[PDB]
Amino acid sequence: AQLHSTVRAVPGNENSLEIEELARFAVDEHNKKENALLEFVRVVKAKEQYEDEHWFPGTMYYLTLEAKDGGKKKLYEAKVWVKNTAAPPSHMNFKELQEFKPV
Amino acid sequence: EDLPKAVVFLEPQWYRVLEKDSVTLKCQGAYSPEDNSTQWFHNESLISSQASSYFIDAATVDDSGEYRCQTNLSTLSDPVQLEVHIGWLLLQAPRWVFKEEDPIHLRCHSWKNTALHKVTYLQNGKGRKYFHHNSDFYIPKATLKDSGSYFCRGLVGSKNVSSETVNITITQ
Ligand SMILES: *[C@@H]1O[C@H](CO)[C@@H](O)[C@H](O)[C@H]1NC(C)=O
Ligand SMILES: *[C@@H]1O[C@H](CO)[C@@H](O)[C@H](O)[C@H]1NC(C)=O
Ligand SMILES: *[C@@H]1O[C@H](CO)[C@@H](O)[C@H](O)[C@H]1NC(C)=O
Ligand SMILES: [Cl-]
Repeated sequence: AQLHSTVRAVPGNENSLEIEELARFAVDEHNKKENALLEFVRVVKAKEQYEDEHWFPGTMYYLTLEAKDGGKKKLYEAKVWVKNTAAPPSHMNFKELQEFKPV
Repeated sequence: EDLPKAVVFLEPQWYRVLEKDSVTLKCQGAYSPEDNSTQWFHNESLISSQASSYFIDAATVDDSGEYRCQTNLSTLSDPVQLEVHIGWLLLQAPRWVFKEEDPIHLRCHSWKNTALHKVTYLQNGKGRKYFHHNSDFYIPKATLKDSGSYFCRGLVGSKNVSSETVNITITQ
């Protein structure tokens, strides 16, 4: 809940797999919630904001991803919260698409 | 008194690398209009390279040790330690002494051309950060409680592997 005030920009191809999966999740969560048809393409850029506490610190991902909407490639901004208190797959881990907006 | 000492920088920043990794060492020192050469030292010995950055395509154990550099307008740098390890898995860091409030950037690196999944970072034998794939562990603000022995753990291919431990101290 309480995050560090700094927001780190993720250099090119750092955490690419974790980030590319969180992007797909974000799209899938958007399509499920708004019954949309967006098709993921790639992550453009990513930022990370880290939780304050010592153990199992959550991360807040600010993702800029490209998705196809009826063939039209468009940019979107995804905000995803991830707090893993145990090694996945476990139901104690939380993953939530908090915001999904176009650009 | 205060001299303009050159500064060796690693690219990537990891001072612990696995064999076969690429490592670039850059000299942060100003050139003169006539002398744009760089003096590179390895274990107090002057090596042949005189370029801005000393490139290591595939690191070997012989590449470990201390490195220093110097340019025309700077002074012989302090030494930077490079450790080359051989293992399936490795916990990487830019250094092992961090000032309080500085960021601690850790990376779990698997042997050349191996997949790493379900990475866990542990401090003093306790799980601290769990990932599904292989993400770096970034701690933006180091504190006194961040000191300890660290290692990372994951699946290298299909083998569950734990890396060697690394001590990290925080100075107040
Ligand atoms: C440099 O010194 C380190 C530490 O003693 C050693 O491991 C390495 O083999 C040395 N390399 C050369 C080229 O002398
Ligand atoms: C810098 O250049 C001058 C003349 O160009 C030379 O005399 C001097 O030795 C050089 N210093 C270094 C550290 O290369
Ligand atoms: C960490 O430092 C302690 C000294 O407090 C030492 O006994 C131990 O062997 C060190 N461990 C590693 C992995 O360097
Ligand atoms: Cl960094």
